[PDB]
Amino acid sequence: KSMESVMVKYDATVRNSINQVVQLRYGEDGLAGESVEFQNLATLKPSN
Amino acid sequence: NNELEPTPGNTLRQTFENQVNRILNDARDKTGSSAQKSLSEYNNFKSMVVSGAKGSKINISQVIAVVGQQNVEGKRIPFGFKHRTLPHFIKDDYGP
Amino acid sequence: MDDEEETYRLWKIRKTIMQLCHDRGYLVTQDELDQTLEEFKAQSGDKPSEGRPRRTDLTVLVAHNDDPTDQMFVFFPEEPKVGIKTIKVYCQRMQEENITRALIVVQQGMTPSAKQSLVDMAPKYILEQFLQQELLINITEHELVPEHVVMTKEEVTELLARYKLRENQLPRIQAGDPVARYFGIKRGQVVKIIRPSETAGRYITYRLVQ
Amino acid sequence: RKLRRQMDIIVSEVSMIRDIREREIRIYTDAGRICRPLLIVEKQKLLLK
Amino acid sequence: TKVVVENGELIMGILCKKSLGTSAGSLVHISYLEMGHDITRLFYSNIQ
Amino acid sequence: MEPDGTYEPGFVGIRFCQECNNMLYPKEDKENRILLYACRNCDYQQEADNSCIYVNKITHEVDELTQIIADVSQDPTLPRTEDHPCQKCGHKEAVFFQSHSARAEDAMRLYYVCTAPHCGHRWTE
Amino acid sequence: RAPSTSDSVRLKCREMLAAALRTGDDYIAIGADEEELGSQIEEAIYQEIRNTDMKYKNRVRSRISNLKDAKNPNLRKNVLCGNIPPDLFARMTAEEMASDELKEMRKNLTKEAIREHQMAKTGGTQTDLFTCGKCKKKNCTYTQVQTRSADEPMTTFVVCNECGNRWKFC
Amino acid sequence: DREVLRVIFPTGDSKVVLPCNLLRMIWNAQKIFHINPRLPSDLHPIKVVEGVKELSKKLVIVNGDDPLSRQAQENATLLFNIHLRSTLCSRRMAEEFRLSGEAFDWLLGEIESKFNQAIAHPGEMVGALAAQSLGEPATQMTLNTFHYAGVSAKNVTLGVPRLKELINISKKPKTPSLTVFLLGQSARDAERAKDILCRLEHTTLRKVTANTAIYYDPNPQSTVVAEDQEWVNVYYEMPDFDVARISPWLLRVELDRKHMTDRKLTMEQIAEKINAGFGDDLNCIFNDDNAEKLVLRIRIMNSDENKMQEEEEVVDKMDDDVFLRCIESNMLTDMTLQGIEQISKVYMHLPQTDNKKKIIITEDGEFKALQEWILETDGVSLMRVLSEKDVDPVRTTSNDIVEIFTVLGIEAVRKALERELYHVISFDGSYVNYRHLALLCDTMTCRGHLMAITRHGVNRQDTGPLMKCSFEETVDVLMEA
Amino acid sequence: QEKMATNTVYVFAKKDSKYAYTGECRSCLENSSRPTSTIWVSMLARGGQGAKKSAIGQRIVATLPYIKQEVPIIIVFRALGFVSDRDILEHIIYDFEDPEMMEMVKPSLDEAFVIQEQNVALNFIGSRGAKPGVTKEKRIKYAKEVLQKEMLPHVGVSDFCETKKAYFLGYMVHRLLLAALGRRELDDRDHYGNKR
Ligand SMILES: [Zn+2]
Ligand SMILES: [Zn+2]
Ligand SMILES: [Zn+2]
Repeated sequence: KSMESVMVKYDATVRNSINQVVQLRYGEDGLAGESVEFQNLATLKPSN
Repeated sequence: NNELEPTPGNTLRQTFENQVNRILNDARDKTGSSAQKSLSEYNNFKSMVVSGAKGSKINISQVIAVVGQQNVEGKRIPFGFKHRTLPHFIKDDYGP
Repeated sequence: MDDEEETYRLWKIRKTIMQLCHDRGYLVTQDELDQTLEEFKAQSGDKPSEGRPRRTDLTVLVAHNDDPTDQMFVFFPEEPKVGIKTIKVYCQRMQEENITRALIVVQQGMTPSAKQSLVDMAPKYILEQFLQQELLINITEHELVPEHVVMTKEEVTELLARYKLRENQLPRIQAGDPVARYFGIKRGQVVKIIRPSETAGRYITYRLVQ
Repeated sequence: RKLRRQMDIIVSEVSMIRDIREREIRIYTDAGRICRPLLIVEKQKLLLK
Repeated sequence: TKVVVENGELIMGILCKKSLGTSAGSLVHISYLEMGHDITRLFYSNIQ
Repeated sequence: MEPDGTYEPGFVGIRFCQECNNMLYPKEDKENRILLYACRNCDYQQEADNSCIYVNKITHEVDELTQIIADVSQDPTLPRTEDHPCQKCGHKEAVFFQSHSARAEDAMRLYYVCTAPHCGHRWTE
Repeated sequence: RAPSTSDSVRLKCREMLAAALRTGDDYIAIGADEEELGSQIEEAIYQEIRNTDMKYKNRVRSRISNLKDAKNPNLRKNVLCGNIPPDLFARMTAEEMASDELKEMRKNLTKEAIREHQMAKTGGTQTDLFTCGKCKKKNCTYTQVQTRSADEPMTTFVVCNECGNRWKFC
Repeated sequence: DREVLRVIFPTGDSKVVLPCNLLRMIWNAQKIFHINPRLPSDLHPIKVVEGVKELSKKLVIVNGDDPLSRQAQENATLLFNIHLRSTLCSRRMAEEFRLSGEAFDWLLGEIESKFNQAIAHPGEMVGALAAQSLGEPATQMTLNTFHYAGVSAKNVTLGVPRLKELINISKKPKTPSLTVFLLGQSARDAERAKDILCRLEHTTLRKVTANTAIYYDPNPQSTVVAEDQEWVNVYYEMPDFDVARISPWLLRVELDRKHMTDRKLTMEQIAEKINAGFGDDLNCIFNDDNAEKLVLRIRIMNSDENKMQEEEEVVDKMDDDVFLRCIESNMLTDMTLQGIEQISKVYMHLPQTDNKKKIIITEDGEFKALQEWILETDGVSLMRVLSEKDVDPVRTTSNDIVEIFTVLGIEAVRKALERELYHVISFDGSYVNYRHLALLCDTMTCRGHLMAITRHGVNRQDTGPLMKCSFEETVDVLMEA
Repeated sequence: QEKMATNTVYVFAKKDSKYAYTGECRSCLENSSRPTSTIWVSMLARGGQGAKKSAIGQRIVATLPYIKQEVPIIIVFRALGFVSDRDILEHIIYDFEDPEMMEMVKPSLDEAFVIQEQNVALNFIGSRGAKPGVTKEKRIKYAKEVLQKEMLPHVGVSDFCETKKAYFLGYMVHRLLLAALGRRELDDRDHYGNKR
């Protein structure tokens, strides 16, 4: 009943039923979560 | 004997109840680990557990060796029968 | 109590507010930023005797905003509960000084008329009010705190222009926020909120003051 | 109890309980009480033949 | 013991569920990405 | 005055009024410089036997060794011990237990009551 | 070096302090006069307080308690022989004086027991079975969860305390 | 980027969910192109550099006509661009990946294609998706037993009741809590931490007293309490001129030396506390800690003059006997000798070897764990706890989101709720997408106001009339509308 | 249907409210009607006041049938006519030799002196019952009927069984007092022997 008020918009910004902006873009990237995957960055490697 | 040493930041009873619990857990785990060894790879059960189906070693413990301690909210069964659980037990009994 | 440690509080709050002023853009001297408590006692010649006027000594002018409007003022009232009487004398002092901004730091409570008079003050002048215990710890030192930047009206103009953003659409920010009180932000103004992103690496948002 | 054991006292109804801790003997003959039959052990042995 | 497949050819490795699906690093997720739902559904029906 | 003495003054919980069996109340005789005890409902009043009229914060003593008649010993479900000599009677069958109450007794230490006739003694080891 | 003062109360405290040093003849055997020592202690309290404060009087009183002790006469004696100068003795730096014989022992063991009260919180677990590839040490913890759950198989989850690593039996 | 990355992840975990597994994609090129370690690795490194620079341009999510949008473009893509830049290094391509330029060139087209794919559909009702994304893990074992030991108290009651309460935004948690960090030596010195423990911990006067008793004492110095008799008698420097009229009645309290061991306390602190609270009107005297027992015997300051039935006022201003009880009733129950007056009296200990935290950078640039003493407390006086010396105001947090709003504000709230929801989620161990949790916090905070997003706050909302009426009240919103 | 056993006084904590402890017993008639006759003795946790008496938390305040508010147990004892504290104490315990039991009851004794007369006590209880005008015969007479019939019917509503009635209440308080002192263990609600 709470979360039904919100949807994604075509300008990538996340907005509500009264068109106000929730986010600059959905998940701060606008990309699909399904296309996300677990990865090691490994740049936090111990020795410089 | 009251010669038992209470755990720091805990009561002697809390230590005692904790201490008996480690033992009942270590033994069951040890006897469980014996059963994990004791089973052939030929077994359907080990086959079922390994495959990632609906089974595990704890099951083997429960089916073959030992179910383990029953508890109430994680605590040993309370003395609902006047400082006892049942009239089959002696008063002040603390057996598992 | 109130014998030595108090100096540490007065030192730390003095640094917190100076860093605050420094953060406001005012060119606080690095040494003022850098000074120690031992030096702080030394700088004020603190504690030749007890029950003196450190709060009168703590009272200071702040000076900077690369934009030379100059002259912000900070006053520490001696009374825990401040009355209009001290506010009028203060009003006289700020008027006589013709300062641009006055910050008054109160220890405890205030009369509602003084509270009112502080709120209204003057349509063309601002008076600032800070409670000493809330100053006693710098909240912006906290790890959960994002970076807040006040936006120029033109930046706001450019922001709306670039997106075609409606004023309503912008998330509001309540002026009841201590941090809002920290920036001295005014209603209708926008603050730039800089956050780390676990997704983007960097996330920037904005809220208009309500 | 011997009257209880003699069936001159209704075992099916008459309950008789003593608490040394309270220095009390309570007895109840009201309806709705649950009871069950048990073997009577005497001298760590069964009374039955 | 350890699982390894090359050019659609299984070199070694007894299979598990973490391989078989509903988890990260699963064959199912990457087939969905490369082969797409349509090829993956026919493979899945076929294997079963 | 030494850290080896004790404080058992034998506090006087109450004394009834001879006129009504009601409690007598403290009072000073500022004229005679002496403590007195009086009933409220009547004119009955009498001098005090001690300067102490009050005590506070309780229970730092061995209650469980008290308030326990040896008649517990008749309970068969209470275990006898093979440990002999009723601290009195040269006979075993001492009955034993913890405190078993509210302070329920982090003291899991056994407390011994001989069940042998002619002693009734409650101790512990 | 007898320090004379003009204040009657100070002298009166000095007389009271001289009286406290009279305890148990030790001043005789050492041969030091109680009045001079009593006068030097009060002056020293005064050298710091510079006023007949109740708290100043309190220091005399804490000094009184230390003087009037009978379980540590060697304390008085250490003071009397100049090993603990009156200006030092007054200058506290002894944490409720009780050195020699037992309260110090008690004080140490008390410092031990209150130190012990952090030592283990109230719990435990560690298993030390699974190696952690982030630190080679088998400093790991294990989980028994997913009694039934859904289609996901019941797993044993292992977490490494140090360097935070968690992985599954599967 | 490596230097920046240390800031972004203080946990030092480099394993994150991200789009497009380039390793698998790069590997597939090798499987396709048939590159092997016994074949030469012909490559033009500048092409690699340019390919990354061009692909970076391809990473468009917003216009690039102005630098701010580009800055918006740059920061939003920043983390991915670092994964991309770290992966697509010239040395990696030639040495580790041994890719050919053609293999690299085909791969670039593939990566971009993967990028084009990652884009979510505009118009999406992701919000309904997120509500379901919260609802499903709530169904699991969020309430299944307090399995947590962690050398401490069970705190901050697991799951749904906290989740229900959280949704209900109860003014105060059912189980408030606060984690006390220790700066410098306190993290390594127990003795320092205990000194903090003594300073922080709540202490009532009733907590401190061994016993109390009321006595009739003819003479303050020739007391009837003969054990204390030299102790009173020896005192004389006390103004005993106004004590010739003070309460003839004696009140005496016995103090727990065990408590003095317990909280590390002293008599002088106690006497000065009592007088400051009650004022000058209460006379206070005590024996030394080296005595047989700690006792404190008190008197009322009957200041000689008008305090002697001066104006009758047939009221009996106060009887003595009863007044010793009113003070004692008040003495035990009211006075707090030490501590915050709502934190009960807790500070459970944990060795920071507990979790992946306080991981610190070193000269080598490698991450290392820092062990420490910590207390987990039940309490929420965030101003007071922040105000405490030696405790770290930076890391110190509390389970109460309300104090975060009150002190740090709604922005800090957005993060703490985010951490806490994640924390409940971390307990169930079932991964849930983070973006949604980030999204959820935005929804509650979008107003900048802390309020129940439930029906308990709908009337304050600016939402449409059909929405509010849909919340079962119907007619009331509709009549007003 | 599972119910709790009647005519059996049980003590439970009421710490969720201003009441430190509670002792309850229902006193329904054996056959006549089984009206229930629920009795509450609740220990009030008003551990404090101000400058009034520094110790309100030792009050007990009985909960009488039909009465518009709660009243001290000791007031009932005055209505029973036992004006002598010694007599009430025997009613409380045959062994007052324990000072601890004596000190705990002492604050209830302080309450007893505001009303000594049985007649005033009956009118008092009646005044708490309702307002039949100034006719304080009726409040007493009503109190008399409640004391006989509405109070502990299970022992008998006969006049001479009022003194006899008094003997049960003191043990009931005593049982409460042991548990309130802590000497008694807290009664279980889950126990079936305490159930019917
Ligand atoms: Zn009398
Ligand atoms: Zn014997
Ligand atoms: Zn590890």
